Amino acid sequence: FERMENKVLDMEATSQAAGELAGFGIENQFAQLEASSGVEDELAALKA
Amino acid sequence: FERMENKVLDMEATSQAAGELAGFGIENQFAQLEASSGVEDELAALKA
Amino acid sequence: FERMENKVLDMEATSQAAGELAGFGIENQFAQLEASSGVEDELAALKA
Amino acid sequence: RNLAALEAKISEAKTKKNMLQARAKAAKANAELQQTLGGLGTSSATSA
Amino acid sequence: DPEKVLEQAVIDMQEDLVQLRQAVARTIAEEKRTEQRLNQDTQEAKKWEDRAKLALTNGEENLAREALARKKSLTDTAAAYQTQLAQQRTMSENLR
Amino acid sequence: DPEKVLEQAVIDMQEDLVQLRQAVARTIAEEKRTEQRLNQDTQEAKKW
Amino acid sequence: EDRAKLALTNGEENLAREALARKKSLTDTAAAYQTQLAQQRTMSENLR
Repeated sequence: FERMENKVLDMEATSQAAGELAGFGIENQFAQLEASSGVEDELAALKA
Repeated sequence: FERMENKVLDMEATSQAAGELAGFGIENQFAQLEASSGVEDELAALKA
Repeated sequence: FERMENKVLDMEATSQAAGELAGFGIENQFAQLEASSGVEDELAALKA
Repeated sequence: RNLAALEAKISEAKTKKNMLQARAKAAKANAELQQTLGGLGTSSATSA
Repeated sequence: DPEKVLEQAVIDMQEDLVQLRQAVARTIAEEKRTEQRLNQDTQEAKKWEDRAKLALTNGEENLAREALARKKSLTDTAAAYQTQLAQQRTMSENLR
Repeated sequence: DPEKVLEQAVIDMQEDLVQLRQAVARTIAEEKRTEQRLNQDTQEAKKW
Repeated sequence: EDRAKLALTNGEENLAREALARKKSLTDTAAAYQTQLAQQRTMSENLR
């Protein structure tokens, strides 16, 4: 459990560092573009 | 009888030390879980 | 606690010295510019 | 009763650790793919 | 030359994206294997339930309660594998 | 450094608390042995 | 808390009060980590 917990703390610290340092606002702009693309396919399905 | 009594006193002192130092409350919680499991099998036998 | 308190007093004295010697009025002018920029984005959201 | 509890404890401990090791390895592999795409990709693109 | 630098960077990206395909293929295998584990654990849980039905038909409520305790352990183990599977599904989709 | 002093003090406390566990285990054995003595003396009192 | 609910289902109010005292210690420890986290959030935003 001590060896496992030390690797879990390394993975959690790595996961925090990635989301904290590099979770940039542009990823939410890409998610808004993906949602807008999904709405355009629903409008194409409605048109069909 | 002297040699036998010396080994009996070693086994009794060992038995006291085990129950005194390591007879933790969690063993009574495990006994309550085993009793609860026995009641669930009696309820299954009643349901059957 | 004595070693910890000595480092806490160093960090508190450092924090006082930074805010006291270099907490210049221009930082409040920058905060007013940031607030004015936030109001311009709220006016852009209202216009949209 | 001690043998039944001992084998149960060993079996549960090993299987929980093994699945935790597998999920930790999968999670760090996914994170490392973000590190290569972020670190190598944006540097190569910016250099081009 | 910037043309040679960007061409080499795109070549290095072919090696990295091939490692990401290998990581996807591994993650796909891990989700399928933990599905296989919880699927067989739930089939064994049905076998232990039928062992309880046979015990109750014979009037052995003691064996029926023991067989139901095996069922409980297996379905809790399948719920642990479903919890692990949820992490593998989200990681698989993230890598995809 | 106060961090090294308090870490060493907590390490020394691990040795002291292990001596206290040994003193508990000894005291547990002594209470169990004096119980064993009075139990066998009262069984001999029944024989007499 | 679920260990206390099991203890109360078995009628062991002594074990339920002990389990609730563990809950109290853990939630107070989480409030100490939330207080520390507030310092890390403001420092993280200051550095950002």
